Amino acid sequence: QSPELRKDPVTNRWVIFSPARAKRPTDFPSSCPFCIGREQECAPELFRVPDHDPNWKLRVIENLYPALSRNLETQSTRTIVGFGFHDVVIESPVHSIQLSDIDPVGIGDILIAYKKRINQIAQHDSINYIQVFKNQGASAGASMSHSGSQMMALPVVPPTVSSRLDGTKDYFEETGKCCLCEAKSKHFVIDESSHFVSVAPFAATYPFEIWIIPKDHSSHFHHLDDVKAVDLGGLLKLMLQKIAKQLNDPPYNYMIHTSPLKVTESQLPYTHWFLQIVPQLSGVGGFEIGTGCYINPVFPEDVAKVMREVSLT
Amino acid sequence: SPELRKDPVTNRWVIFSPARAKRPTDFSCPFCIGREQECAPELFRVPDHDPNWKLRVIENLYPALSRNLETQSRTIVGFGFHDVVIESPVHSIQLSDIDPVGIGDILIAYKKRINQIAQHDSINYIQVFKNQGASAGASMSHSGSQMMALPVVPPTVSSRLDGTKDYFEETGKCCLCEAKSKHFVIDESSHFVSVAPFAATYPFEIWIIPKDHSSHFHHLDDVKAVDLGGLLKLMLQKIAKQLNDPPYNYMIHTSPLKVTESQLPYTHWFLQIVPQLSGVGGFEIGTGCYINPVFPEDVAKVMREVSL
Ligand SMILES: Nc1ncnc2c1ncn2[C@@H]1O[C@H](COP(=O)(O)OP(=O)(O)O[C@H]2O[C@H](CO)[C@@H](O)[C@H](O)[C@H]2O)[C@@H](O)[C@H]1O
Ligand SMILES: Nc1ncnc2c1ncn2[C@@H]1O[C@H](COP(=O)(O)OP(=O)(O)O[C@H]2O[C@H](CO)[C@@H](O)[C@H](O)[C@H]2O)[C@@H](O)[C@H]1O
Ligand SMILES: [Cl-]
Ligand SMILES: [Cl-]
Ligand SMILES: [Zn+2]
Ligand SMILES: [Zn+2]
Ligand SMILES: [Zn+2]
Ligand SMILES: [Zn+2]
Repeated sequence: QSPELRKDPVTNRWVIFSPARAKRPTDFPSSCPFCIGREQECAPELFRVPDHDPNWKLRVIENLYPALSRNLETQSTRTIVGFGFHDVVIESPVHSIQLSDIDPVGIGDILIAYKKRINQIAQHDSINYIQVFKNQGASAGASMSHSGSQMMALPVVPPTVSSRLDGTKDYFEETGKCCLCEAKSKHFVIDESSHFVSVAPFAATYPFEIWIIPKDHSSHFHHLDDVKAVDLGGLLKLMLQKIAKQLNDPPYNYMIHTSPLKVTESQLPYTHWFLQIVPQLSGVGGFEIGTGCYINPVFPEDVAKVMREVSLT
Repeated sequence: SPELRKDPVTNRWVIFSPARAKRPTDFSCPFCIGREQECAPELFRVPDHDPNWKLRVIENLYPALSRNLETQSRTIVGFGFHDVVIESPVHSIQLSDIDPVGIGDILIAYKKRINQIAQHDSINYIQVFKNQGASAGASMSHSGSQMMALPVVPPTVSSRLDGTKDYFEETGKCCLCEAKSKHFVIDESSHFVSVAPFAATYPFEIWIIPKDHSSHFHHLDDVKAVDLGGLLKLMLQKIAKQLNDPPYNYMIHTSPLKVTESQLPYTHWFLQIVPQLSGVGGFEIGTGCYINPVFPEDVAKVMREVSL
């Protein structure tokens, strides 16, 4: 098909769609420290679920090799000290269980644990943005094969958030509308649950990228409630299981995109959180490193069609 | 001990964190001489119209953007030029093995192609880049680089214009004119200086920066082409020795084709070299903020001491 450039407020950048790219030739542990019974081999615990239960289903712990130091906080008040929080979420007691294998309720409990930790961190005025994310598979950057995700509290609003705030503001000012409240008309619907919808994003950065989006206008992920957590957990699991089947269990990353902690009232109407899932299908080269512009070999129209047709029976 | 650093050129914070490097882990061809019929249409060669060619610039067979959608121009048509620069008649030679003169010819080719392209009002920015090695993204094992001409100025060019502008407004200075006092000098030639950038995105990243204030790469002349050739050869060879011949990417950062007069005083082209040492995860995809396990102070001391 013919190449196209697409833009979206959320990314606030163009992406190249070009399927002819896919047609080019080319010349080229049963336990771990995260496993139950081995807690003393981990950096300190923040909490577990159930609370203080020796028979835990998840734990939220400090990252033992953290990118940022929680002990540089008061100094945090072209260079700034490397203060922040880096935590790990152990999603299973069993090494061989993956996130998508967990049932909706349990996935919901992991989501509520994200929520609890965000709320702890947000008591610090030094923190401006909290990034939750998950790596599964070596080529998606994973170093622990055990099923886990991570949280990184930042003293600064990072560039995707600045970009999204600018793009979503411009769209609100031109149309009066939150672009994500209009996800069903602006993007390609795959599946829908009671409170969330998953779409293939119109101006998708990566092939088979998927966004899961609250249908209600909701600025902060941390505003998630128990009922919405189980509903999101089922939709997240479905999207992961449909990805696993259709694309032959590739590695993936997922990333919650949420509100800055100090979001202003005037930002609220066009600030709407979402969950981004990127199956790891290939790397980038010099074009992308040079420009910050990506090349996508699959149109989201085709992703949605295919992903709608996926049968998990 | 971890730290955040910013630079007007990236216009973004990067996180330096050396502890991160301690964590454990559980884990012939169609471009060769005479096979030109197996290639997309030639744009030119060097020497010009010589059957005994040294380099060729040709159309990309599987283009990201179509050179045939020009009149047609949340959506725009996928118009642009996607060109391949074949760097050798021979398959086993890699760019860094070429002599400074021959590397300069490649750099002069880039400039000639740039200037062909700048005759198109439809075009706003041209990205010259190279991939060497499968993990840096290569599909053709033959030595080659690429040119992507875009109808719009892309995110890093916008960030750079913004960040270099703010710095110029704050200081009256062009920040890359201050390279020797802002970054960590590794090597220097008659007209270029190579550095480990202060707020480098990637471990072992190196910039090659004209010492004269020069907004466009394509203003390169024959003398500077050879001078740059040798400094680029030198950095590529130092990387291969120090770092056990890793894959790499390099990227020319240059000015938009329609750069305004008032943007000139703070607009300064440079060549970025990124040895391919690590991948990203969800933090970088989520935020667009990177994590760099090696301070540029440390890269520069190591690279100064490499002997070939
Ligand atoms: N005993 C222990 N107790 C507590 N924590 C322990 C531990 N042993 C190991 N850890 C931590 O566990 C984490 C596991 O994380 P992942 O496997 O998701 O990817 P990682 O963060 O290594 O790297 C990927 O994700 C990061 C974040 O995006 C990228 O920067 C990087 O390039 C990519 O490879 C590591 O951060 C590690 O420090
Ligand atoms: N017979 C022929 N005639 C003309 N051209 C031919 C040809 N046969 C192959 N080609 C082209 O030659 C190029 C070889 O380029 P590279 O090895 O630098 O990486 P490639 O562009 O494949 O992908 C890497 O670079 C891009 C851009 O940075 C990333 O998007 C991508 O993920 C990464 O793998 C390809 O672009 C291909 O289209
Ligand atoms: Cl939140
Ligand atoms: Cl140029
Ligand atoms: Zn384990
Ligand atoms: Zn909304
Ligand atoms: Zn060859
Ligand atoms: Zn300058």
